[PDB]
Amino acid sequence: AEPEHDHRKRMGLKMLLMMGLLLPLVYAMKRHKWSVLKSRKLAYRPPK
Amino acid sequence: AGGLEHRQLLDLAQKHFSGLSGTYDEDAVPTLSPCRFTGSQICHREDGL
Ligand SMILES: CCCCCCCCCCCCCCCC(=O)OC[C@H](COP(=O)(O)OCCN)OC(=O)CCCCCCCCCCCCCCC
Repeated sequence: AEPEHDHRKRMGLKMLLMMGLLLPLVYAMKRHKWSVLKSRKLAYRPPK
Repeated sequence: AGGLEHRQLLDLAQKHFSGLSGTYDEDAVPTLSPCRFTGSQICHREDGL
C-alpha cells in the first residue's frame, strides 16, 4: 500500500535537519534587519 | 602672515609670551582619547519647515 514508506522517512529526516538549521538562521536575518526598529528611541519636543 | 621679518615676530614672542607656564604642568595633561564612530541615524521630523 505504501512502497514509498522508507524513502519518505529518509527525506523526512533530511527535512527536519535542514529546518533545524534554516529556521534559526532565517529568524536571525529577520531579527538582524528589524533591530534598527526594535531598539529605536523616540522623543517629543514641542515648542513652548 | 604679511610684511614682517621673522626675527621681529620671535623677539616679540620672547618679550610678551615669556610669562607663560613652563613645559611641565604638574602631571595633568589633556590626552585626547580616540572617539568611537557609530553607524546610526537621527531624524527630527518637522513638517512645518
Ligand atoms: C519547474 C520547477 C517547479 C518546482 C516547484 C516547487 C514547489 C515548492 C515546494 C517546496 C517543497 C520543500 C522541499 C521538499 C523536497 C524534499 O523533501 O527534499 C528532500 C531532499 C532529499 O532527497 P533524496 O534523499 O531523495 O535525494 C538526495 C539527493 N542528493 O532533501 C531535503 O530534505 C531538502 C529539503 C530541506 C527543507 C525544506 C526547506 C524549504 C526551502 C525553500 C525552497 C523552495 C524552492 C522553490 C523553487 C520553485
